[PDB]
Amino acid sequence: PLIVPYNLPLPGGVVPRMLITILGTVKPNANRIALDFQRGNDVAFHFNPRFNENNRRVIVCNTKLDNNWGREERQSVFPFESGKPFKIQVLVEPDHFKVAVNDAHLLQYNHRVKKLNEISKLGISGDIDLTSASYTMI
Ligand SMILES: OC[C@H]1O[C@@H](SC[C@H](O)Cn2cc(-c3cccc(F)c3)nn2)[C@H](O)[C@@H](n2cc(-c3cccc(F)c3)nn2)[C@H]1O
Repeated sequence: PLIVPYNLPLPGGVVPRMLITILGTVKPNANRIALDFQRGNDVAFHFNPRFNENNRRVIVCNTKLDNNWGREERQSVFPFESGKPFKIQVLVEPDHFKVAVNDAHLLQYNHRVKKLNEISKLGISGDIDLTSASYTMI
C-alpha cells in the first residue's frame, strides 16, 4: 500500500501513553528494516533489525546526536521472518520506548533524548512492504 521510505508526522511530539502501530510484510531476502524517531536532524531512537550481520540476525538500537551515533544496544531475540507479515507496536512510557512484535514484548529503550515533545517525526525504511502506520492514545 504505502510508499517506503515513509514519513509519519507525530504532531506535537510523543507523550507517555501514545501507541504507534506498524503493519507490513518483510520482503524475501530482506537485509534490514529501520524505524527512526527524529528530533530535527537528530535520531532519538533508531530501531534496526539486521538479517545478516556476519551471518547472524540481530536488532541494533541507538541514538544519533549532532551526526554522531552513540553506544549501541543489541538484542539477539529476532522475531522477524523474511517473506512474512509482521506487526510492530511502540508504546511510549515515561522512561522508555517499549517495543512489541507480533503481540510479544521484545525490548525497552531508555530515553536518551529527553525533550519528548520535540520528537515529532517517525521515518520507516528498509526491505518491507508497508501496509499501515498509525497512532492512538491508550
Ligand atoms: O548504531 C547504529 C548505526 O550503525 C551503523 S553501522 C555501525 C556498526 O553497527 C558498528 N558495530 C558495532 C559492533 C559490535 C557490537 C558488539 C560487539 C562486537 F564485537 C561488535 N560491530 N559493528 C549503520 O550504518 C547505521 N545506519 C543504518 C541505516 C539504514 C538506512 C536505511 C535502511 C536501514 F534499514 C538502515 N542508516 N544508518 C546505524 O544502524
